[PDB]
Amino acid sequence: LQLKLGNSAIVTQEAANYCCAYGEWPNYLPDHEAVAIDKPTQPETATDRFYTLKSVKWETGSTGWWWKLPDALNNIGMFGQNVQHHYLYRSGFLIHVQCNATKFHQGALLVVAIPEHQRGAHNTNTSPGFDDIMKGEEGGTFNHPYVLDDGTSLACATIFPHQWINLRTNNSATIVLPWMNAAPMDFPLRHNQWTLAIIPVVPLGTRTTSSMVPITVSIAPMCCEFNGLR
Amino acid sequence: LQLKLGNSAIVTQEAANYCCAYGEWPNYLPDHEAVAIDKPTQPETATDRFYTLKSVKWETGSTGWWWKLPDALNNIGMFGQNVQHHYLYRSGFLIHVQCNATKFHQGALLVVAIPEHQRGAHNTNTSPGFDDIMKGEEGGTFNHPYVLDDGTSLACATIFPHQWINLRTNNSATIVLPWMNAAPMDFPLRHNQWTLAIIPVVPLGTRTTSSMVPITVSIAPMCCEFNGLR
Amino acid sequence: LQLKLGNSAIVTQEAANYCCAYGEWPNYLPDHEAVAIDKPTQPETATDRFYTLKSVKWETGSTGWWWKLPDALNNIGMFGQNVQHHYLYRSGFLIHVQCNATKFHQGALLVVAIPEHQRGAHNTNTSPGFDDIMKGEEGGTFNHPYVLDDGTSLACATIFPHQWINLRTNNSATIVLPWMNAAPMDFPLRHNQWTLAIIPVVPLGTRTTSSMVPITVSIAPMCCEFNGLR
Amino acid sequence: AIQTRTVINQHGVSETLVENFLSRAALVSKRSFEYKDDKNFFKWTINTRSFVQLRRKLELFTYLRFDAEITILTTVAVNGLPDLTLQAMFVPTGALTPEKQDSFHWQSGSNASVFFKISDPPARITIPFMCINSAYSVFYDGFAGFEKNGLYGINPADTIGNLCVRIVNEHQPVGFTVTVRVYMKPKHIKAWAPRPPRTLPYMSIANANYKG
Amino acid sequence: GNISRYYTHWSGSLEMTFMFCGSFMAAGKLILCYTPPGGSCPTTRETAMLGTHIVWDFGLQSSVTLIIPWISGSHYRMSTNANVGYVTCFMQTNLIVPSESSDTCSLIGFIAAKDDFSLRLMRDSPDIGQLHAAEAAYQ
Repeated sequence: LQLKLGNSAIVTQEAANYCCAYGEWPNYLPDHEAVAIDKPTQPETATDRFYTLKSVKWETGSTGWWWKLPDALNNIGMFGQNVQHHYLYRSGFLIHVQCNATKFHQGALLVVAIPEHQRGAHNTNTSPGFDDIMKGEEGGTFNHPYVLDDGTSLACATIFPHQWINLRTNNSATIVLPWMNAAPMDFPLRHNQWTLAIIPVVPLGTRTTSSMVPITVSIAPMCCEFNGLR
Repeated sequence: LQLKLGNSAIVTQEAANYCCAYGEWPNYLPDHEAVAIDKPTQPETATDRFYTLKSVKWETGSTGWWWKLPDALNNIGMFGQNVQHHYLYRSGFLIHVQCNATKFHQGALLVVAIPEHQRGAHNTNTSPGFDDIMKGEEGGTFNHPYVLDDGTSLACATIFPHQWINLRTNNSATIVLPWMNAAPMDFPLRHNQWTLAIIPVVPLGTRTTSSMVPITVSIAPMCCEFNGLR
Repeated sequence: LQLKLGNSAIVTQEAANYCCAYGEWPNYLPDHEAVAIDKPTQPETATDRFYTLKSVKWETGSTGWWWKLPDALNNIGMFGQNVQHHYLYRSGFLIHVQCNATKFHQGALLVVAIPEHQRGAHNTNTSPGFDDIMKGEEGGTFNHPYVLDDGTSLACATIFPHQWINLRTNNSATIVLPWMNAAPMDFPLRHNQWTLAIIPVVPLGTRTTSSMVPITVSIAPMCCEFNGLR
Repeated sequence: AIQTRTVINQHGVSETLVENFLSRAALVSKRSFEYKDDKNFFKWTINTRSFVQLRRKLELFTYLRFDAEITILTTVAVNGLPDLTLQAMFVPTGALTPEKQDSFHWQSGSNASVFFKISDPPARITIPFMCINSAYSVFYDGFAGFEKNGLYGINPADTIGNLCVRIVNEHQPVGFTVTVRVYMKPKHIKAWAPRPPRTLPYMSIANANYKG
Repeated sequence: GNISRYYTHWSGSLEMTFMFCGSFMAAGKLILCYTPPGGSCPTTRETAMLGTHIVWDFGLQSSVTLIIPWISGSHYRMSTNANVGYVTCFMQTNLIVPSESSDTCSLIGFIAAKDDFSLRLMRDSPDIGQLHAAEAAYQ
């Protein structure tokens, strides 16, 4: 089955079921909530396509990875060009995470999408700065994945929209994120609504001490609006 | 009356009647002529707006001005950005020429749109080069307007789509150009379908020896298509 | 699923789809084309059975194999006994090619049936002789599989009736050949209508330097006629 | 080199019809012969393999059924020009080919002779589909015989015949050179089982040997 | 390619097919790109993903196909078509094979024309030019 969206397509054979975050499908801004900036413009295709990131190397000592949305896409393609020219935006997300493993690899990943993952720093009183948060396409690495780098727990992180990748049963995960904000539009260069976190709960393993699995993240903006500009 | 098209608007009070070139209104490429590159994409607004050029100074010794289409627009705005990223295009043009004169100025202008104005050079056998033709937004000046710089006559240049600006009667001129080619698409960086020429048949005059009139050219691409790209 | 034909049976579990050569199923000679030798006799079973050849060893340096029909069967069984006693014949063919590989072997085979594969020799003006063509059950080996040993190309050899064996997806191939001649009967000891060629486009591979796959060819004459004799 | 492009407006499949792909009058033979009364007359076994470009077009197929439209275009040159009668005689398989200019086989009551002058339009005849089978074998995976190099690739049912051309006139005090150009146009063409094109140069006329 | 060199002007869509020919447990991802005529061929995997592309996981799907929309070049004497488009492949991931499969895995490509493909103005093909036993058909 192919995830076809735009001139991008994720051409696979096995992908069982998506996760629809909080049961909500991404729709455009309805015509009673748009009292604001008049008729937020919709490219309808030009942003709404998969942006397949650089793959990360999962190994035995991997603590996990995170990308902040839309910070992971603010300098990529026609999404990232509209972020630099527009002031407001509204978008959901289709996220496809995929692993390339054999039947002799093992390990489990919690693929979790966190709404407004305000991070904490470790062993200090200073807040995280701009460079500690806004990592872009490269993303970040969990320093302490057990507390989710925010003082909470990873055990309870399944309260968020999540998917499991257990390499016995599946290697892919699909989360469909709606718009998640207290405002209908927001400001893409300085606030993130979602953090996609991929954390290995069970570490990777085969015998020959240098087991390694590619993890590929494909993010598609869904129903992506922006302010007028004309 | 306002010429409103896009986020551009030419806000005047007097504009009598357009010239529709060869009686043809610019339409999109019909669904029997598009056997070619599949479904040529249409921004529908992003190019279709007035691009108001730098005004030229009409004086007593002015021989005339010319702009080649779409060469006059190939580096301007979303038209000129689509010219650099696309390979094919098809567009008509709305051209509005306007003069700023008082009732004490005099002079007549032939505003003529020439299809495929292949130019000649004067007193040589070498063809005009690239820099002698592709002037861009600045345009060119007629060296010999009486022969239209091509060996023909200016007297018979009313065989082309044209408008008169006689400063007694009018100061504006509107020509609506259709697509003018033997092919349905063409190549905007290396061939021009139209040359807008503005030639003073009767020179400018008032008493104090330094009579000067602004001439403003506003070009809007009409029904502007481009190849797919997706 | 079993390929049961006569007292021969190819008893497998996986065989997806045959190739029907030029869309034509082998039928007997119709009663308007048989103006010739009166009522060509039909054993109806005695030849129409699978003749399973000696398996060939596919390895990393294999260039390919070929069998000419009916030369591969002219000394085998009741087909080959009827070839020595009869003067004319007409037959189609069911060809089943099968590989014995594991899921750790790799490689692709083009299994192609060529009508009237007139061979050329390499770097000489003399034609191929009798012993260079009529190899019998043993068959031959491609000297230059890239040109199909006839000056043509292997890349375009899919213009012929063909099947792919990609060891990921399948290990078997079935081509059903009709009668392929400009005459309704022909002469089995001195002309060949079909050449079954099995050519490894992607060579064989596993790690331990001596990777080897059995390839088994089973040829069944279909609708095999012969002249009267009474 | 300079690089260009044009918007191409095409529609239709009619020019790639195998009748249109193959029916053109191609030069299939050209010989000189001197004349002073197979030397001193034109004899050509009618094949399609003399020139490599018609050969590569027809070897895009396994079987061909066509009539041949033979046009004979004779020019003369002295060693003005006299007006000479020529006899072109199609000698089928089973008839006997001349070996001399004045042989009795030129008096053939059964071979198709055409008598024509230089000053005329070029002589044109249609040789029919002559094969014993339903199509000509462009390729033949077999032998013509089994007794001590009955050659490979040769089909006994592919022989069109010979095109024998002489000068009906007798000896003259002037000596001249006769160039016979033979043009064949295949007609009413049916084709079967298309093949890969040949990628390597031909080495011989009689086979498909390759040098690489 | 060969049949179109008998004609001068060609026109239509094409049909690429790529078949992965590794082992059953070989896994990985490729980015198969399409660059339209005029556009520049991508040199990085990230520029590749910004165009029309296919993220093809060949771990389970051995064959992928892609419509090529409308190339249509010609022949000029007054000069070639040259750049009319590209199909480009980048490694999204590494090749992941088990320790009994081969390290090296191969791709093969196929091209066909579609039903909108057309050819015009038949010429002579430049491919084979011009030998032995020639004058045997005369003696």
